[PDB]
Amino acid sequence: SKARVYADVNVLRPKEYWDYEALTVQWGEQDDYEVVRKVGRGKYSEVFEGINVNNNEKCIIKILKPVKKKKIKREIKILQNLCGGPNIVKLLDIVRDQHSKTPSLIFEYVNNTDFKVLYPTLTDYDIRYYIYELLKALDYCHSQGIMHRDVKPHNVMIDHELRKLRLIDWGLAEFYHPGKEYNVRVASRYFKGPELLVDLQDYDYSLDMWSLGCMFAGMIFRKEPFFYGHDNHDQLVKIAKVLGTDGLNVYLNKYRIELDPQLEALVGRHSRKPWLKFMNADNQHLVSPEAIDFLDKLLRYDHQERLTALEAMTHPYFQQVRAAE
Ligand SMILES: N#C/C(=C\c1ccc(O)c(O)c1)C(N)=O
Repeated sequence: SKARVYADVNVLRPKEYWDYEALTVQWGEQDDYEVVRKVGRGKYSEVFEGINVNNNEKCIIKILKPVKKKKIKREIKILQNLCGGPNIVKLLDIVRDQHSKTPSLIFEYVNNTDFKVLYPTLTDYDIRYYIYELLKALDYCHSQGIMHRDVKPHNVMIDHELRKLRLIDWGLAEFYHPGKEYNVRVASRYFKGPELLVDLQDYDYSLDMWSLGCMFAGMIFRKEPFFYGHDNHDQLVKIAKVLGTDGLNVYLNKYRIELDPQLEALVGRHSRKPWLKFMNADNQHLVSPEAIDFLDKLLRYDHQERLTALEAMTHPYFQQVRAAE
């Protein structure tokens, strides 16, 4: 399998563009930035609202938990490549504590409203608009040869007053190289594509479009997360209990993957459930024919059949957002 778009971006650029192991970091000044308050955390980082002591402007201090130096240069190299891209978080500086050489990444600050509080607030138009702003970031980073591999609401910062969106936490992002077999232990479980759950390792940018579809279904159906598996086997069962197992079988046969017998028995056999079966009084105002048609074209087993980010942006679901632009 091979990406249908942007497959050659890294082939044609000089090796220094994608050769992140060879990057040499020019370290800033650790004392330029002071922690104000903790803002977030994850397996690999703690994140703080900071202040730039020179201009007194806010910033984000991302202190990286101890990991292999490779993962560090990878995130830095990707952030440098994407800086200036539409709705990509801007890496401002890189610093380290002198005694322990623990590195910190400095970013612009987004006055985010956490999605668990923000999303139930959003109007139908607001959903269209913010998903459109996210699509801009994905099309750009795909066009620059990079897969984010961790799309989820936790990684989309939104200042709802300024209507500003940033795609954050590029610590799992990776360069796309046609034919390369990647680690399927990426993304967060509820947003892993089927390709990750059946150990199809030569995936591509289209993985991010499944994750986006999961996010989007969660928003319009107000079912968060939309596919709620307990572990990685269960997560595929939950998908197959919606898309149907017939579609799963042709996917597996087309890319010549056999499921593990334990996983195969767990999936069983299920007919496809139409998207309207998730509508209720609460989400009804958000579930129009165009939203459904758009969601249907993201959540396909076959990663080659899903919309690209560029195609998604032209879907008639977004026509009113494009017209405002
Ligand atoms: N949280 C948070 C925020 C920013 C951020 C920026 C880059 C990252 O890699 C990251 O994990 C977080 C924020 N509210 O602006």
